[PDB]
Amino acid sequence: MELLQGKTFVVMGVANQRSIAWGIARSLHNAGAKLIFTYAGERLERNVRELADTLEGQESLVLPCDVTNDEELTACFETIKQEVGTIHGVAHCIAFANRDDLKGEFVDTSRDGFLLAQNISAFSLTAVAREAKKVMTEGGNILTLTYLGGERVVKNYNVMGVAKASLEASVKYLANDLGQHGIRVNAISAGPIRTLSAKGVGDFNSILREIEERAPLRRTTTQEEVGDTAVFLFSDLARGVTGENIHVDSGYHILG
Amino acid sequence: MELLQGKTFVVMGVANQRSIAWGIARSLHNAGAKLIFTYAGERLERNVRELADTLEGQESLVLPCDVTNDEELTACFETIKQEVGTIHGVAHCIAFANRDDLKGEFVDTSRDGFLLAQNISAFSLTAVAREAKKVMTEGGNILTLTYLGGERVVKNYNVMGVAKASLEASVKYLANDLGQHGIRVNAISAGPIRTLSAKGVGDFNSILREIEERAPLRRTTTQEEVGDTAVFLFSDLARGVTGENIHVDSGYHILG
Amino acid sequence: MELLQGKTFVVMGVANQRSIAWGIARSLHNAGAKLIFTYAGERLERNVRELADTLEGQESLVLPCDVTNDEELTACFETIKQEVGTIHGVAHCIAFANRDDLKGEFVDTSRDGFLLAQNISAFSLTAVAREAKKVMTEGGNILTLTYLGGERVVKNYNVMGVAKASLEASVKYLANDLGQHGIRVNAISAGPIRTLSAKGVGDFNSILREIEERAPLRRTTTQEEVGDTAVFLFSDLARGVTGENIHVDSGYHILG
Amino acid sequence: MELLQGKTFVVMGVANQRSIAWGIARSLHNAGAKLIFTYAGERLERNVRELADTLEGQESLVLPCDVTNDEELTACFETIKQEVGTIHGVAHCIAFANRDDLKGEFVDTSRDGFLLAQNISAFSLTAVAREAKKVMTEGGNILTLTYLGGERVVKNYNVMGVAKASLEASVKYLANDLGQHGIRVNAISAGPIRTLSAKGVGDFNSILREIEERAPLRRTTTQEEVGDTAVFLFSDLARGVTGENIHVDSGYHILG
Ligand SMILES: NC(=O)c1ccc[n+]([C@@H]2O[C@H](COP(=O)([O-])OP(=O)(O)OC[C@H]3O[C@@H](n4cnc5c(N)ncnc54)[C@H](O)[C@@H]3O)[C@@H](O)[C@H]2O)c1
Ligand SMILES: NC(=O)c1ccc[n+]([C@@H]2O[C@H](COP(=O)([O-])OP(=O)(O)OC[C@H]3O[C@@H](n4cnc5c(N)ncnc54)[C@H](O)[C@@H]3O)[C@@H](O)[C@H]2O)c1
Ligand SMILES: NC(=O)c1ccc[n+]([C@@H]2O[C@H](COP(=O)([O-])OP(=O)(O)OC[C@H]3O[C@@H](n4cnc5c(N)ncnc54)[C@H](O)[C@@H]3O)[C@@H](O)[C@H]2O)c1
Ligand SMILES: NC(=O)c1ccc[n+]([C@@H]2O[C@H](COP(=O)([O-])OP(=O)(O)OC[C@H]3O[C@@H](n4cnc5c(N)ncnc54)[C@H](O)[C@@H]3O)[C@@H](O)[C@H]2O)c1
Ligand SMILES: Oc1cc(Cl)ccc1Oc1ccc(Cl)cc1Cl
Ligand SMILES: Oc1cc(Cl)ccc1Oc1ccc(Cl)cc1Cl
Ligand SMILES: Oc1cc(Cl)ccc1Oc1ccc(Cl)cc1Cl
Ligand SMILES: Oc1cc(Cl)ccc1Oc1ccc(Cl)cc1Cl
Repeated sequence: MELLQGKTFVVMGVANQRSIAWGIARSLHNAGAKLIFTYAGERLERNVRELADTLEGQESLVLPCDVTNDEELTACFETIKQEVGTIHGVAHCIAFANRDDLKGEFVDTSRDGFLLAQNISAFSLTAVAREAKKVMTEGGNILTLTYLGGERVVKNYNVMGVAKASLEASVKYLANDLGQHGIRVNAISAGPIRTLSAKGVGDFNSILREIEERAPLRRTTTQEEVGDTAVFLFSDLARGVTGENIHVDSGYHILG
Repeated sequence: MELLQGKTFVVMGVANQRSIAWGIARSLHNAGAKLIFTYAGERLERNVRELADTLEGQESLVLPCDVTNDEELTACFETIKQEVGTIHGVAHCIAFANRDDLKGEFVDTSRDGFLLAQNISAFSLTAVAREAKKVMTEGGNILTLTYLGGERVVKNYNVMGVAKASLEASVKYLANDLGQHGIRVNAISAGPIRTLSAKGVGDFNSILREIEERAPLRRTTTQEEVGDTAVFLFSDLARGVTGENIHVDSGYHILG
Repeated sequence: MELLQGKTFVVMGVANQRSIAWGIARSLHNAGAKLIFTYAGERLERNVRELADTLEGQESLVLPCDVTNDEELTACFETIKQEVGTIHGVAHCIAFANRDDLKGEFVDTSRDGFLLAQNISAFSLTAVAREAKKVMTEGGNILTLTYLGGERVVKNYNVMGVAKASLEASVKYLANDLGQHGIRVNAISAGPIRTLSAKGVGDFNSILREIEERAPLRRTTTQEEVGDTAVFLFSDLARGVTGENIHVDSGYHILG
Repeated sequence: MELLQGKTFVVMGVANQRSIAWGIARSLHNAGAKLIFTYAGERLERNVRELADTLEGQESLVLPCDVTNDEELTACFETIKQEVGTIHGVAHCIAFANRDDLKGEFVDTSRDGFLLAQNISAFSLTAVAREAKKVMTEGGNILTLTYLGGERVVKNYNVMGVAKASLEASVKYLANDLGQHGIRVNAISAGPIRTLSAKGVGDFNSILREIEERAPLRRTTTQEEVGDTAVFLFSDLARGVTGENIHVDSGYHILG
């Protein structure tokens, strides 16, 4: 509860209280971290500011950052650098795909939808790392969130599965790049969690019940389980760990 | 010598006599197949045509097909359908990334370069499969070519490594989609081979020397070794094999 | 039907007409190979000789070979050397574990049952390779059979899953050893097939139904599909392929 | 710091203060854990008793446990049960192979050397878990240590690589078994560290220099980096993590 004392992290991707990013924010806060939040656009600004305010302590900086927009991304981290001076990591909790691509067969994925999913769900990690690198003057960790669907075929995940494969490969190439600067890059592969974006995946309740039935720990995962693993990865306990993908999924990933 | 007797395959991605696609074409021809060739633009028409000419026992069908162009892709396979009625598979031997992206550090990859590499090197397999599906009425195999860099970090591969991870995930999701229609989808992961596109990968002679020194078979791969593995995957011998990635790389992939 | 003309292979592990080894033998024969058969003990001798006699041509050499017995393993391959002088490959189709260890929880596996499974199902590949190397003076391929349960957790497989992990790792270390001598080592990972040994695995009809319902090709594998992939791996077509594990499982391995 | 307050762990495999198990013991101690130690035989008893003394005083429970000896192993955990009643985890840091089997080509591995390596380095995890299960009534975590050589071919590791493949598969099958009882099972894959047993692996200085040059973090790993990841896996922070293999190896595992 003082593992992250004296450290500041940027948390990207809070949309509401069910967001995995908000679970991460709570765990980081509870471990003593100061937090900077970024939100996608005006629609979500008050949700994020209100949640940030429920944390006790100094008021958290809350900034707009649409990761499809290089100008805004650059400006966002320039502001951060000037206002706080040093950060020790970034939690990248961002993905998007068109729902029409998610519903159809994968072979019917639109070109524009494929590239949009790649842009937001995979390339944005690299765009973010490029700007974050400048502010992580003492090193630290960059974290992203992935899903089993990026490693193997899971139903109704389709275009997002292929985007997560890009993301997981990006984690490795970024780790190899940034390690010499003392920056680690890792992923958490979370099991299914009911979030705002989970509605894009078909019959989510069958999926949850399947986890309960078959996963080794016989229960579904929580935002807090993901956040507590994020606490480890952002801490000095994980200083030897980079380019890794830790499954926080009740062991489901081992099943064949 | 007769494994592919009576079957016709579309080979995409011949550019010159060193192209892996040309090794695949020659092997398929040696196993009794008839071949159709597509070429990327006007600058390649004559060369692809000259090579296609040297296949005895058949006349040439050689068509323009820019896989970024949906109207042309659709028209190309409609022409194929009208000319031969049924094909039994497609060899997708196509990739591209900007030189400046391949030379820099991965973290400095441009957004447009990333999406361009994804479009041409990964999404195009899906775009091709969607059209090929219409002409593969007796089932068959769709093959693509990948590289170890899509699985693990290899030097000077960067944005292409991430595009190959995307391509390999696509192979799996497409296999899952098309299998019910009797269409298999597989990759060959080739070891380094001196081709036109190898010029964009830096220090290639030393990469080859590394294979020679360290690979289990103590030698570099050839276009013909890849071609002969394609013969298998396109044949009835591989009718139980789909969603697979066969390394044709002198064993190098097993090394830690 | 001439891929393997002029070549001689030792097929180990035929027990009856449903044995995967017998699928492999029929495919290799149809491809022009001469064959040598080994059998586990006196109880199987009749079956194996009867099956071998159904092959057109000169009656195949048939020899006892308990792979737990180093004296007999050595004598067997010395007899092979005196009878045919040179062989071009070996199909290792051998496994065993106590049926109590397959039933109970894996954590209740007995020490002697664990070591017995390792001895027969994993180490025997290496013991066989060491003798085969003496007779494979022109190079060739050594093949073994594995199962998805060596990679991920499959129900009831337990101690055999751990032995297959050991087997798959042995394939890689042997490939690295023997490649410099022109010897390739590969595995086929077969999907579930009703054989004599499949009686040891619980609810087998249920397993086959799941494959039929969920596998990309919507059907279960056959001994012939495995045999035809073995033809590839034993042929010159696969001369660039070593340390590989080819799944012949209707694509099931890709599912998450 | 208080992550493990009020919890007791069994540390197996301390030989001297360079032992990875000793790095683990120190980290657990610093996180507030109470520790029980086991030693292999009388040759190492003094080392282990004295090191245990520095952390726990002369109170400490220090017990003989040759993991090849089922009587002694059972007696060990029976003593733990009636001395402390409940434990919350076990660190299994035990491996052995004959030095001859580590130098010769893998194909020359002796049968009894192979089974010996499997017995001590892989089956012991299962035999330990079967006893630990009885005293882990509040749940917890079982940890083992593995090496990249269990996944891919690393030079001069041979029979131990195959034993680590078995160990890693055992982690998965054990996790699937014990999860329903609230017990997690995980591995740490450590990078090369100069320990007592590292002498078994040839030209170790060369291996270390390789890591320093090429690993993403450009430095070799330490016992403390491993211990601190162990603290995470034994803590409530990792309650969603089971059947996982975390590489603590400066990122080296991502490289191809
Ligand atoms: N929910 C699950 O079961 C699950 C499982 C595994 C991984 N994940 C991953 O976790 C991450 C967070 O998703 P979630 O489930 O918490 O849902 P969510 O809807 O709460 O979070 C998605 C976030 O992405 C943001 N985003 C989308 N487009 C953006 C853009 N252009 N610029 C900036 N931000 C943008 C949204 O504003 C939102 O905050 C995603 O990467 C998701 O794929 C989720
Ligand atoms: N050369 C190697 O060492 C190696 C190793 C592994 C994989 N590969 C892969 O093999 C495949 C073939 O590459 P190669 O080495 O034979 O090189 P190459 O340059 O001969 O072939 C690449 C082909 O892609 C085509 N292409 C590019 N953009 C296209 C577009 N818009 N539409 C249609 N075609 C387009 C080019 O015209 C060319 O024919 C690629 O996927 C490559 O990544 C190559
Ligand atoms: N049947 C399947 O669905 C399936 C799937 C994947 C892999 N496999 C593997 O295929 C291989 C062949 O099994 P199968 O299904 O054909 O069954 P099977 O019972 O027909 O063959 C197993 C063979 O192993 C032999 N064997 C056992 N102990 C031996 C010893 N001490 N010395 C020599 N030979 C010995 C038996 O005599 C028999 O010939 C095994 O490795 C098995 O694990 C089977
Ligand atoms: N040193 C490294 O670079 C490295 C890297 C990755 C993994 N590992 C693994 O870490 C673990 C600890 O090894 P280490 O490097 O600390 O060396 P070490 O020599 O300090 O520890 C190995 C321990 O195994 C014990 N052991 C051997 N046979 C035993 C038996 N019959 N019963 C009980 N205990 C027995 C020894 O007594 C010793 O305490 C091993 O599993 C090793 O394979 C080591
Ligand atoms: O990756 C996810 C995986 C699961 Cl099981 C549930 C939700 C996920 O998150 C998303 C899914 C689809 C879209 Cl459009 C956007 C996001 Cl954030
Ligand atoms: O994938 C490849 C791998 C290697 Cl080792 C060599 C060449 C390869 O092929 C390409 C590399 C870069 C670009 Cl721009 C396009 C292609 Cl086709
Ligand atoms: O590996 C196998 C996998 C499957 Cl699905 C079915 C049978 C298999 O083969 C065996 C299973 C158990 C034992 Cl005792 C011995 C063998 Cl040969
Ligand atoms: O697994 C290891 C990996 C490395 Cl790089 C170094 C030492 C290791 O540990 C061992 C190696 C050989 C033997 Cl005989 C026993 C053990 Cl404990």
